[PDB]
Amino acid sequence: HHHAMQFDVTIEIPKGQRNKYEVDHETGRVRLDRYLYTPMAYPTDYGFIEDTLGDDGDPLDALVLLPQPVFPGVLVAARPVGMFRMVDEHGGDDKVLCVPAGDPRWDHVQDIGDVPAFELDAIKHFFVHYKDLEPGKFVKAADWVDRAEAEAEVQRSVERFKA
Amino acid sequence: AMQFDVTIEIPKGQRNKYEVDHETGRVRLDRYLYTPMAYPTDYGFIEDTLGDDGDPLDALVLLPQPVFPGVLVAARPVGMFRMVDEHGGDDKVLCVPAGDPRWDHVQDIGDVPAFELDAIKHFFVHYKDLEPGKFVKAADWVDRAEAEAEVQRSVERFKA
Amino acid sequence: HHHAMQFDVTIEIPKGQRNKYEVDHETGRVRLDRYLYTPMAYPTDYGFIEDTLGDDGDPLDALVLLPQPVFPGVLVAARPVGMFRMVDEHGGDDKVLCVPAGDPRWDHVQDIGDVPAFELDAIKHFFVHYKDLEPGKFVKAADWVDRAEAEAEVQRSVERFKA
Amino acid sequence: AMQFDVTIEIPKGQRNKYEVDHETGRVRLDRYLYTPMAYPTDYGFIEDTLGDDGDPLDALVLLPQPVFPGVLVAARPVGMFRMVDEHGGDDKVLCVPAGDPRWDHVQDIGDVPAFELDAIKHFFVHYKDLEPGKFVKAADWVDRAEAEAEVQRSVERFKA
Amino acid sequence: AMQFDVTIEIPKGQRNKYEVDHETGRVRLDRYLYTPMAYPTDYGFIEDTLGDDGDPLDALVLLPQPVFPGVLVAARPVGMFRMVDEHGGDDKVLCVPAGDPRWDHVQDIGDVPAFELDAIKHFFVHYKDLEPGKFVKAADWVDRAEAEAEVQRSVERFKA
Amino acid sequence: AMQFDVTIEIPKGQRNKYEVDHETGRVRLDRYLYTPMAYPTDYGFIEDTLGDDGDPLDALVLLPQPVFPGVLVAARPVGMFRMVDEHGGDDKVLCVPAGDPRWDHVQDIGDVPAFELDAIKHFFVHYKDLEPGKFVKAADWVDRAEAEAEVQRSVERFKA
Ligand SMILES: [Mg+2]
Ligand SMILES: [Mg+2]
Ligand SMILES: [Mg+2]
Ligand SMILES: [Mg+2]
Ligand SMILES: [Mg+2]
Ligand SMILES: [Mg+2]
Ligand SMILES: [Mg+2]
Ligand SMILES: [Mg+2]
Ligand SMILES: [Mg+2]
Ligand SMILES: [Mg+2]
Ligand SMILES: [Mg+2]
Ligand SMILES: [Mg+2]
Repeated sequence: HHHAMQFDVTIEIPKGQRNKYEVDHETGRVRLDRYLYTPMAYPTDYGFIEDTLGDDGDPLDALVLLPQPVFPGVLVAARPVGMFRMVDEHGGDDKVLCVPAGDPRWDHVQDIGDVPAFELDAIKHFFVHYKDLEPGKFVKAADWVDRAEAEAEVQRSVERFKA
Repeated sequence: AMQFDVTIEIPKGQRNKYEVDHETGRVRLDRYLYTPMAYPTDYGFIEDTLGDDGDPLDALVLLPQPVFPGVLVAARPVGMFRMVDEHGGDDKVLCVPAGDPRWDHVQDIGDVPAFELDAIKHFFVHYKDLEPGKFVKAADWVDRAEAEAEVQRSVERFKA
Repeated sequence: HHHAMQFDVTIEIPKGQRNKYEVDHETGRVRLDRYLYTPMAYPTDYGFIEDTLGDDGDPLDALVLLPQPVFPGVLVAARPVGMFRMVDEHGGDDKVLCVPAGDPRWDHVQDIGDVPAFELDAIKHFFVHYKDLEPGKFVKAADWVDRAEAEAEVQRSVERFKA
Repeated sequence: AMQFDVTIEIPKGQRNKYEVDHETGRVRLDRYLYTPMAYPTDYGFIEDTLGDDGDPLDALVLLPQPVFPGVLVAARPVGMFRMVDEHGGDDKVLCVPAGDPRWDHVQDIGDVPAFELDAIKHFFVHYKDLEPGKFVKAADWVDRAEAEAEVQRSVERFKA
Repeated sequence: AMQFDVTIEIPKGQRNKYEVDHETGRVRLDRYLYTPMAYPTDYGFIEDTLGDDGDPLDALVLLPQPVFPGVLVAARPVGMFRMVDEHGGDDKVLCVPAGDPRWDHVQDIGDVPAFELDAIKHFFVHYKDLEPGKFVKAADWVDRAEAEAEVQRSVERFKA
Repeated sequence: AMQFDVTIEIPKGQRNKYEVDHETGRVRLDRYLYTPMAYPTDYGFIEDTLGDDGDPLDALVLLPQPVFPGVLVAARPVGMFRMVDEHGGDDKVLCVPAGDPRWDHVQDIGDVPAFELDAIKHFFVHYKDLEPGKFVKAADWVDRAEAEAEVQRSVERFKA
């Protein structure tokens, strides 16, 4: 209702990285999965929401808008403003778009319409194309949905994690 | 062995698209790329050339570490990326540092790993995807002989 | 009227610098004036507007909001959204706040109210405090004015440059 | 010569205020500083201490090159920054690398240049200026003996 | 083919010598190097090994871009740097990323350019020149088979 | 007191060896160093001088933070590094920022720590170890007076 959703995001990959890092969900170790095969770099800080389980068996992915990147493993208390939905070779994948919680410099961003269109297009473009040069990888759908849909998915993923 | 000076405008890894104004010598930020992409190699142009697109001939230089915008690198050609976009031809000569024995094993286009050539091609095909009216009609790699003939023609057009 | 003001800014100091660089207006050489005496860093990319002369004998100062810093000497075509007015030991100083011209990712910033308040406060704080530990330096006034005042000052400075 | 391990949370030059959660060991971004300031030295806390503010005792470490967040540095105290803010005391122990002969000339607070001590003081006085209700009542530098006694007291409080 | 996890302690280009404390898993600053030198490759150790020096077996990993201290990289051996210094034997296994086809052309020590191997050797021969009581008696490159033998020795010593 | 403008060519920490072409003022990449070493100070030359080697007189500048290639720094001499190599004499003037009270404690060569002077020497003695036909016969530090004498010699040769 009036009480806004928040959660902790663990950042795995800082904005501007071509190294695709992963944080192990059991040990907390950071691993280099791979150097990307395309001349692309992560459009925002990238990671996952703590204590969630998405429909793909992993913690629910998160994209965080920041004034300055963090590094792999760093926690950021964040709030959702939208969600990126896609289908690739492994099926559906959802990524929640967030901003820092309790920071007045982000109060103007409350929903997906508050983010410049070209910035959302840029984020989409990354995920549509970053595996273009990897064999057997493809994208069949990609689109943006609003904060309300994002929050519904976060709540579902909290429930799956508890179960 | 052909050799020429390349002015690097954009270091490898940059999303800021720097451009030298050829009238004045100043470095300008043309744009922050609209796509989440970064230049796959150090990028610039060959000094004292005039290409078919009316500008100096573009050049890509393979390096172990990027330089700064505006830096000259003595280079030699090993191939060329030939593309056609909405405006016509837009050739980019692929080079390595001249006089450096660490690059002697790279003499022609077949000596550059396919993974690297494919990533360079991917960059130029897609980097303007989000700009209206921009698209790429053709994009192919050609050999050193092809590169050298084009450099020679562009040198002559600069002198004329 | 309907045709928006633009100009070229030469950036002297990238955002986040404690090295205070200057671009020579005759030679175009970059000089290190000094390392700042305070633990502060330039809040935005900082420089001056080409072909202007402010009331202090220098080209009119400019602050440029960017997604990523440039380096000293780089030109950026920009448009004004406001102006910072201050008085220090050398008298009045004015600094025009700008965003990149023709970039739709900045269309939402048209005037000084479109910049988050805390971000304007942060910029002010820099100029109020960065010379705190330098002998004989002080600030007696600092405030923000709108795009219309900024444009009037830019126009005056263009006129002074021509004269 | 007193020696202890400092966990660096924030490298010199950072506007991101990282903080170790002492319950879990994780690194958290507490905030991006609201002022245009940057940590004047590598900054963190002394392991196995419990200060008067209920938290581990804060430490500043002078280094020739910053480390990464979470890195341990064996350090020895040369002085202490004593402040009083709206909540009470908030001491910060000033240290140099232990066992490193390049720092042997720094033994007490008088051996650190005034310019550096003044910049550190300026940071802690002003960095929360734009946060409502935050202000600094007192801020002074004290010597190694003062630092050592406070470290010792904080070690004992951690054991109790 | 043999592969293992390498924990990188020191990214390429560093003059800070970081080390993992193998009891805790914490990263520590051992020291800032005394020479104007920087690690020529990402540097670390192979997880779940015990070298004859009593530490986990050292590893050098060739990469297109460096990682952060503490990062795991799945790697495979292509050779080994054998050194004898003041404290006796020292082996460092040279590796490339495992399961990455961009490195398939590197199968043994002869596939790494001599200029890179010479630079790596030069680092380890000279980086402790300005530290007292340090010297190197021998420094030599051996092939993949010898590297794999030492990894297996070190796996067995870890289990014992 | 003597002071002059130094143009910095190479920031501290660089393995790219940049040089200004003194006819044009352009920055050029001479080469990527063949050794795993990095410039220990910001490095350049004194404007409007002519050394006995026929180039502008080299300068090393101590700074709290490095600059960019091409940046001017007003500096004053505190000593000089004298070297004899394959091409004969080579002098490099050691400097600090002029008019900056944070450097007033450095008036002569004895005011710079031996660890820093030794590291600087080590760089110039070893950075060309893996380039053929290079060697150093002598490398020695001299005081401010000798440095100032050489600056004056080089000012006179520029005018002549
Ligand atoms: Mg998936
Ligand atoms: Mg997922
Ligand atoms: Mg072209
Ligand atoms: Mg003024
Ligand atoms: Mg002014
Ligand atoms: Mg405290
Ligand atoms: Mg070992
Ligand atoms: Mg050993
Ligand atoms: Mg030795
Ligand atoms: Mg010379
Ligand atoms: Mg010479
Ligand atoms: Mg030699």
